[PDB]
Amino acid sequence: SRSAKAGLTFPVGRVHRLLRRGNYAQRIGSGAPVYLTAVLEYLAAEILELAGNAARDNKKTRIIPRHLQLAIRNDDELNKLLGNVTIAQGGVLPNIHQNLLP
Amino acid sequence: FVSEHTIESNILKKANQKR
Amino acid sequence: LLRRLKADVEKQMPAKYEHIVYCKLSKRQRFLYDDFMSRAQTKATLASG
Amino acid sequence: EKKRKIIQERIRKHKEQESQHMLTQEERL
Amino acid sequence: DVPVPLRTYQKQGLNWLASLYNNHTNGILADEMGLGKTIQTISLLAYLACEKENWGPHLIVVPTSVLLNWEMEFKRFAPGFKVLTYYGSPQQ
Amino acid sequence: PHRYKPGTVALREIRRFQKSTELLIRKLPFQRLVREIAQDFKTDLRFQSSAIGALQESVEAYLVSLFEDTNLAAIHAKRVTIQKKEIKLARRLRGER
Amino acid sequence: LRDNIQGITKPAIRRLARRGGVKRISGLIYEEVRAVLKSFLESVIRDSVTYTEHAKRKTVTSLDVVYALKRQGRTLYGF
Ligand SMILES: [Mg+2]
Repeated sequence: SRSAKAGLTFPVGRVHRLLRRGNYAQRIGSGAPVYLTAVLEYLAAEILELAGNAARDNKKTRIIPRHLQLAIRNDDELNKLLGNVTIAQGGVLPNIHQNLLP
Repeated sequence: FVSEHTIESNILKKANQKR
Repeated sequence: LLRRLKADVEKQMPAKYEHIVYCKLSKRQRFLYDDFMSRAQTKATLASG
Repeated sequence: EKKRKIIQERIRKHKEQESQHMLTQEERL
Repeated sequence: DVPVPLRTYQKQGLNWLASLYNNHTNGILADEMGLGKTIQTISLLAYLACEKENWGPHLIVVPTSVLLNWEMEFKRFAPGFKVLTYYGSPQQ
Repeated sequence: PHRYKPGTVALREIRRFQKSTELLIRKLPFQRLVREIAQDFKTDLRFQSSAIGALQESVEAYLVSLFEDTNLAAIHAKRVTIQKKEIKLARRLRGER
Repeated sequence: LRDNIQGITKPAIRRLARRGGVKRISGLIYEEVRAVLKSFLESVIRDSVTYTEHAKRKTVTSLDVVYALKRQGRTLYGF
């Protein structure tokens, strides 16, 4: 493959063309054009582990968007990154106030 | 509906002999 | 093939009759017919390809 | 033989009357 | 037939569909209109309820103008078909 | 007539409505409101297929977040349920304009 | 060929409150949240029509909703 230089496996060719021509830096001079794919592999692996754990539980084997919404709201680093996003095909965090409650 | 040879008053008066 | 026609329940089936009623072509009907026939002749009827 | 003939005959006929699927007694009853 | 304890044409369709389903075979049942071919389909659907514990989510496809000619036939022939309604696909 | 105390049966309503992926918004008229909004000024949209679901879920996010903020401001006051003044508190502090 | 709203439910607005953490109700729960909906949506579409009328151009594929709502203040994921 063209990605196994440092444990990566995502496609490189089109990614090499895009990162080299990212239109944001004049030249990536020594230089980590593959670090975008590195963080991409990192996120893919963490999503793999989380989704496997979620699907394997609930006595099922599939990921319902409810589970992914719960996982997205679960993390704190993702909340600090972009905390102004919501997940569709699910529901809001359940809530009842003790003052609302009888 | 049948577009015949441009005639009227023929529904049954040709048929009173045709039976 | 499971295809059975409609006369399997004979003696419990009404018959069928067809009434033939004509209708003459009025003066304006034939006039418009000839007008569009002339238009088709000019157009070559759009009926040759 | 006659009693055997008749017993087998109508036990078979009543079986055809009953032998369609049946089920476990706890679920059938 | 192998049934479980109407008219004769629809139950003849029932018999053929029973010979087909337990054989897991299909058939071009080219019944002329008025002989209740859809009623034969409903007859097979209901016969499957008592033939075996297999009910499952079935599926039947039809021209949309015939949709009452399925649901009202269910409510008239074996109303035991529980149905969820699918109308207004996004939110209704 | 098994009529029990409201609020606890409302509590079971909350429990049922806050458990699964159920679409609590009986809201194709929400889609018609979106259509009135979109065709209010322009026309010839020619958009995607499931985009209505995404925009409606964004609407749900905004409105429901407003609901929780309003309920927090309401229990902040001496009124548990949703009050318009609590919603004004929840929206003005957000920088509504 | 236009259609308009009728009031936004007793029931569905009630479930909106239910997932908002509300059991009973006041007289100021159903209608006003929809008014906030209308105000926020009218503001975001005001910005959108300003954008599309300043240059007089159309829009692009479904990726617009996530970016426009993020600038608005509440965006979405799901696809
Ligand atoms: Mg039929």
